[PDB]
Amino acid sequence: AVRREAERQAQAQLEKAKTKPVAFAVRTNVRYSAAQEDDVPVPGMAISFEAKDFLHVKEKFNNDWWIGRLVKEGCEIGFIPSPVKLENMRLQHEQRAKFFKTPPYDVVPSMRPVVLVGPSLKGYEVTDMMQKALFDFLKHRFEGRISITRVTADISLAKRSVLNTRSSLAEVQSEIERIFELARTLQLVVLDADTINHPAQLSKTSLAPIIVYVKISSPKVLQRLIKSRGKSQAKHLNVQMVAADKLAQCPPQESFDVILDENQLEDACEHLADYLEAYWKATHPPSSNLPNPLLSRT
Amino acid sequence: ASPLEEDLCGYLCWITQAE
Ligand SMILES: *Cc1cccc(C*)c1
Ligand SMILES: [Cl-]
Repeated sequence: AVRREAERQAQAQLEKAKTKPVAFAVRTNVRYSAAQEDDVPVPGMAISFEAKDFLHVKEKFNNDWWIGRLVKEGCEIGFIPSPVKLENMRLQHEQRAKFFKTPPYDVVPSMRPVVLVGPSLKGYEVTDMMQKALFDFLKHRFEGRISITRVTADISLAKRSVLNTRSSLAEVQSEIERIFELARTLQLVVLDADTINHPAQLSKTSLAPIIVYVKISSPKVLQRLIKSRGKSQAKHLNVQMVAADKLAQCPPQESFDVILDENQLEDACEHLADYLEAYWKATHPPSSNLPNPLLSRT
Repeated sequence: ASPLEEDLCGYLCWITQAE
């Protein structure tokens, strides 16, 4: 009875949160599988998740619960355990289970920035021209919904390990902050990141990019493409081939969000566009605005 | 053309579209 009234006030808060803006996003470091004994503000409305999942957070319900959703099509808002609640549940398990011898959430941009790597190194013609055609395509295809921005700062330095002049490190931080700001209103964000040739270069940052691997499957083809750009590029063959082989050595499922191994620009573009449309849907659930009826019933 | 020649042509065409 005190409890049915509390559930009502909780449900109502959830209702109102459907159409609020996303306050921030997290990437999870742990898994959470909801149980009845977690004492969810509305029973059955907890958001379960696996490690490495993304959540959009609307608001703080209390010290134990936030309100938000999994970034996935079909998923609607519910209650997400706060770090305090996750730690309390962890200790409940440890207490039930029982001299000299890990945050559950990282804050990430609300839209994961897209970053292109491959087919070889940036600053050489084959990779620069191939990527330029993809960026030109994105600009036209997602007009009104996208921000594409160059990043010349070395954003691989954006880890606590680092957090080089004082001025350069402040510039890296200001670029991170800019990229978070570009994503705040849920536009797609595409970075032309001069210094990033390999996904491991961003894996320790809080950017949580969408890594797009522009992959030339055959090294023989790559070599001949470099040669097509003349002796001035071909004299740099080795460094370009080594870089392409490092990409090919990565565990693909864990390293790349999208792999463009199509040999036709049209097909590579439509694959990337299909991916990004799907990501648009995941991040923009229809529930985030109510229709405003044209006609009233009476 | 062989798959490798087809790959190569597709990529060379892709590069021309960047200019
Ligand atoms: C190999 C090739 C044939 C036709 C047109 C282009 C762009 C390339
Ligand atoms: Cl807080």
